[PDB]
Amino acid sequence: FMQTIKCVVVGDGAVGKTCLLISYTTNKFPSEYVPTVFDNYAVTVMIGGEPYTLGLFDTAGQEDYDRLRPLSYPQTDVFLVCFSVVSPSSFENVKEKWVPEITHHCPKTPFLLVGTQIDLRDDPSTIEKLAKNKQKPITPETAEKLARDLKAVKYVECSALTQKGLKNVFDEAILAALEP
Amino acid sequence: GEFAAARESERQLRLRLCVLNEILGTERDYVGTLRFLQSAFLHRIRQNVADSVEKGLTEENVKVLFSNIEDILEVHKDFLAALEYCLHPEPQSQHELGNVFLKFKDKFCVYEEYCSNHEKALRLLVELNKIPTVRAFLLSCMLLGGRKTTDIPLEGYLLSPIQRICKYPLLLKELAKRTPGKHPDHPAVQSALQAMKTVCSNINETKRQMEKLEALEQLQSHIEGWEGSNLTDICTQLLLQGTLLKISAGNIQERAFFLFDNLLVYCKRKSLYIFRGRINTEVMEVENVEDGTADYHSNGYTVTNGWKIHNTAKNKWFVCMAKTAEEKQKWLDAIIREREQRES
Repeated sequence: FMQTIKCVVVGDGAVGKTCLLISYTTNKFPSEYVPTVFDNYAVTVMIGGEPYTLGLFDTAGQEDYDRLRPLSYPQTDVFLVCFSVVSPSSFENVKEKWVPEITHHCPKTPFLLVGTQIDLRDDPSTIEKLAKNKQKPITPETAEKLARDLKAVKYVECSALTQKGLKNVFDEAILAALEP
Repeated sequence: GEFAAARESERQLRLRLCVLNEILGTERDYVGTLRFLQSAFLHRIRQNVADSVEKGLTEENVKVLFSNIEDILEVHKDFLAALEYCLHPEPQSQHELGNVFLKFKDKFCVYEEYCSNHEKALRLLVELNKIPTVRAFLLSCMLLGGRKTTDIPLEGYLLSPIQRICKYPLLLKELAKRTPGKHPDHPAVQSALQAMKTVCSNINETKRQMEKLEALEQLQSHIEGWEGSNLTDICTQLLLQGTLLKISAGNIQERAFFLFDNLLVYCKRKSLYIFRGRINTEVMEVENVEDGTADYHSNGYTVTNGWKIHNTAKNKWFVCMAKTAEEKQKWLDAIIREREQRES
């Protein structure tokens, strides 16, 4: 008698959704290696003093396979639509690909806008790389604009490396799932 | 001086070992999962079919639910064994995996049947869960299997293969990354990567064409008074559908038009539709009618977004009209593409 919540993490390839899930679920990784596989994992969380089971599902590897992806979407309680803050392409892909898909397959199911790799915002090398394209990282303001426009519950940032705001992302996900 | 180069050199090997180890371990875990699916559920319902059937589990349901999961398992027992053999006793730097991936490529096609069926399976599952004794039974299997209620349910375990098969290429890209250029494994790794990507491509496209076929089946099932051979016999996919005004033999009827590769159908919209007619595109001439034209085909009506269709087999003609220019362009271009592709 403890209700389980299904959280499905989607988004562009190499935004670090797998690294996100792994960093949230466990530590004690030697941290020099980036594991590519995240198996479905149940996590007991405390909300308002009440325990819930957060089921965690990864979608990495299925990016190029549009027909295979929606096999994971049924029975989903909440979606995490991820994009890298140092990758304008992923940011655009949230608008052009992911949100329309998950809203098409699950219209009534809530989804969060997740910005990842915030720790790379102050990386001069990354700033140079983006500067070559006359580009720049995603500002929280712009992303919140996008979130409000696409009717996402809210916009959350996190760094799997720094674990800044990482746990609160999932907390907010569970909260959004528990909306009447 | 050379010690820095040595440090880096070994630092790479560490990572390569990490890759190999992740492959092996995740494989073991996957096989373990499938094994659990077999022993906890299948073996139990097979032990006593009376209870399963009485409590609401016909063999049809089992068959649809689990698909060909046991065949996949039989494949991965052998594949895992091959991996254990190649990585004896533990992953080493000079070990070369690519060939074990290449050796097992054409073995993986088994997945094609599973994924395509899975969409039905889960949709069946949701029904079975609404039945009290069935849901209770399916929980009982989980409990007697030693695993918990909070733990991942049957659904995820059934989902696992489609996740698994799509992850091998990533593993292989990281592996190709950590593999030196002159390393004997390098080309085999690249090749294995390409093969494993092709596998996923085949699975995906298989599911797609299957779904298109099922779309045709559905469309035929929703049409009353169908004449001639079935769409499934002579068609592969639906290209375009829409509403047009049909002027034929003096009659003015608004009809629902469906363009399939090889033929075009028109129906009366009430099943949802009543079959009105079909035309093989191989004997169909579509001729554009300039807007404003009024002839005997159109009974004298002034034409906008209209054209004439000729069934040569019966030497019959009739007028089709749209409400928007975009619709006209749509149908015209679609027919053009169909005819273009049918020849080659």
